[PDB]
Formats: sequence, structure tokens, C-alpha cells
Amino acid sequence: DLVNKKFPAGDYKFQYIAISQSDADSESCKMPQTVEWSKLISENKKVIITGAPAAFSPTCTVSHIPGYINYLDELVKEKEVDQVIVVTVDNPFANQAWAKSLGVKDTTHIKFASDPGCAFTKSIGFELAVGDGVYWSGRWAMVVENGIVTYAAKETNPGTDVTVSSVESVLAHL
Amino acid sequence: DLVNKKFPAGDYKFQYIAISQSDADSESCKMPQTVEWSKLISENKKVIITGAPAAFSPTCTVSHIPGYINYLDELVKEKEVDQVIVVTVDNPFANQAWAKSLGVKDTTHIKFASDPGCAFTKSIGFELAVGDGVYWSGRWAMVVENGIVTYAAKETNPGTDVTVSSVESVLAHL
Repeated sequence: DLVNKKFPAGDYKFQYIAISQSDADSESCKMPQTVEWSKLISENKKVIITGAPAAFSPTCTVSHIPGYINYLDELVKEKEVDQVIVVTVDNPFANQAWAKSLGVKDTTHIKFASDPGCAFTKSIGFELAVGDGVYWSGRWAMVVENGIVTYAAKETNPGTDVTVSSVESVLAHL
Repeated sequence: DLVNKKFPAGDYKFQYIAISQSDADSESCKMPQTVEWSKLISENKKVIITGAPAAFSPTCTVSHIPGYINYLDELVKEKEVDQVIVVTVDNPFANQAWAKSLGVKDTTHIKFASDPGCAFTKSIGFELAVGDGVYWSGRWAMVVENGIVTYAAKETNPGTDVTVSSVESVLAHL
């Protein structure tokens, strides 16, 4: 378990695609950006990551994620949170589109990260096995302060559950 | 190469989620279904399969897929064609959703199939390498008649090009 040890950034990366009003005002059709995990973390005092099995799946779309979009405001401003990252292993175009259908207008404090082939997610033991060796993210949530993991929980039944991974539970540790 | 041999179904299976008119009169809110490639082909006299790299990505979404939906009707009523399968490595929920966004109303003759971990597309050699072990599908088309590949082609620059994989080419070879 990763609680209160260093954040194991390694050299892992992710890709999200920007979403903005101000840009919307200024036309750009977005291609994926690449962030180093190590870079994000050592550039922001306070980060929330949560993992989701599959973009557009009922559990993640109705029951898990919308929560974080709602509390985004309380998170950034009251709890001093810096970045909230949503993680799936789904392509960053499908993650951007998913982020949109959910109501996200601005990616400055919220980002929908790909973890290509679950590399990162596996390396912390928070993946979900789906068969013939294919790996999705689990449903989980993680809090990093100062470069230290202060919170990290995995759902036992991600398919259906959203509990230890829920923005509420997260807030409780904030 | 794959043309003129028997369809290399082996024992691979894909997943999809249904869309329907009769079940709007019935409001069933579906999960994925499994289909053995082999059975699909055995059950069917004429199958168009096309593979695309990334769900909701610009070439896939704009230049490529619409064609196959555009001409869904002539393929079926003037070209004897039983099924048209769109293949990605994306999740069935992200696929069904992409489908609906392209304006699909029923899965009777079109199906957005997931080939998880690129397993099937790797086995035929139509994969696209994207790094760190990760593979997306390439941009490809293929026709299979009475259990045999009459047509199989792959784009060289799938990121940009909609040619040999176009529904125009498929149509020309039917």
C-alpha cells in the first residue's frame, strides 16, 4: 500500500485534451497533450486522482464521476486543491468527449487522463483485470499532498460500487 | 496475407452494446454482448468489417465512419450485405455512445465491436502501434464472403488517410 510513502511517479505519462470557453471563443480543434506524472505532482502542492473503469459506462457516468464535476468548485477553492485528474485507459479523444457530455467546460483544474494500456494504474496495483490479459483502470481515488500519497483506496467491486472512490469520502480526507 | 484464404476467426470474440427502435417501445438500458467472430461469419453470407484507430478522433469520426453509415442502406438493399462491423480497441460503452453520436438507431446490420487489447486485429496484421506496448487498430477494410476474404486492405497513414479503408472502395469491390 502507497499511503504516506512518496508518490511513485516513476517516468509514467498520460494524455488529456484541453477544453475551454476562452479558446472556444478562440477556435482550436484539440489534439492530445502529454503530461509526465512526476511533473504534474512536483508542480502542484495538492492533487486528486481518481480512476474509472470505462468512459461512458453506466456506473462511472451516472454514479461515480459527475460527483467530482459538481464538487470541483469546493475542491479547488475551499480545500485548496490544485488538480483533479480523472483516469481511464480509454483514448484521450473519447475521454475529452466523455468529459464534455458530463458538462466540463474548462480543463484548468480538471483533466481526463489516458493511462495507455494501464501502465501507471498497474504499477500501483489499482488496475482491473478484464481478461485475455487486457487491463482497465480500477475504480479508485488518491490524494497527493506535497508529493506524498495521503489517501488511496480501491473498490472491491468497481463494476457496480462507488464508495471509497467517491468524491464525498475523498472530501472527508481533506 | 489474408485475401482468398478462409477467415482466420480462430477463437477470438468481440463485444458490443445494442441500439434499437422496437426497444424504445421497450426501454431496455443495455450492457455489452459477446460474439465469437467465427459464429458471426458462419451465420452470415456477406460481412463488411472495417477497423478504426480511435473512437471520437477526428479522422475516424469525421472522414471515415459516417461513410459506412451513410451507405448502410445500399450495402444492405443493393449489395446483399448482412453485417457491417466497426472495429475498435475501445470500450463497448464508449463505442455505443460514439455510435449514437454518429446517428445510429438500430444495431440490426451495423455493430460497433470492441477488439480488446487489439487481439483480433494484431492476429491479422492490421494493428497500429502507438507506444509502450500499446496498440490501436489501424485503419482498414475487409470484405468476407461465404467464409472467405475477397477484400482486405489497410491504410499506410491511418492517422490522416481514408482510402483503401473507405466505404467507397468497399463498394467498388462488391
